[PDB]
Amino acid sequence: KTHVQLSLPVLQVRDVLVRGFGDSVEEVLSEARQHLKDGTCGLVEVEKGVLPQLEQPYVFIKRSDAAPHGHVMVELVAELEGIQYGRSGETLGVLVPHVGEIPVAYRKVLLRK
Repeated sequence: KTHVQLSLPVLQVRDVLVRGFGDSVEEVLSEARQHLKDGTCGLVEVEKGVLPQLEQPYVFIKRSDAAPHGHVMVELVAELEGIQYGRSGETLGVLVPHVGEIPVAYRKVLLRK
């Protein structure tokens, strides 16, 4: 399928044990896609002071359309030293590995895969 319905656990930034997916734009987009497919991806909601607590390159989920079965359509945009790789809508949050942190909520997304 071109799109996959996912429910992403929303994590508090101070709980996150693994604070990024890797060391290049291409690696983090790769790893984020694999974790999204394997159900091992968390979402951190971006506010003042969140991003400096996480590791670059960042992977964002961004709204790609203006929501089938409650799932907001999103795509992946990566960021390194203030340059973004991809073009999309508003940020729903930053993706991180999920290694068993307790979530505060779930964000239903339809991921363009």
